[PDB]
Amino acid sequence: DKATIPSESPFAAAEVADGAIVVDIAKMKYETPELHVKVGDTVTWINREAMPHNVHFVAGVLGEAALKGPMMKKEQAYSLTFTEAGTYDYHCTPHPFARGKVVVE
Ligand SMILES: [Cu+2]
Repeated sequence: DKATIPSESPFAAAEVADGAIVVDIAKMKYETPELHVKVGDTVTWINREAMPHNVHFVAGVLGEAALKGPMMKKEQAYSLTFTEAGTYDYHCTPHPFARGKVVVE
């Protein structure tokens, strides 16, 4: 895979690592729809609203299978550690109008 998953479960926003690279989700959108990170960086999404959201990378993007993240409730977080340079598009499973990408460089 081109990502590893610290926690299969969402976790609390206060449990996000110090100095984490955070993408907030609010207004049914990713607030940073294009994020550039380095190989080895961990990205953390944090849902800032009540409606549940996830991140979903279709098959072939981060690995052979789709990486369908867990649904995050308000003030829950989810992290992925990116291990290979490339451009990785994602969307929210129930809300596929909401799209983003991580560019790993
Ligand atoms: Cu959503």
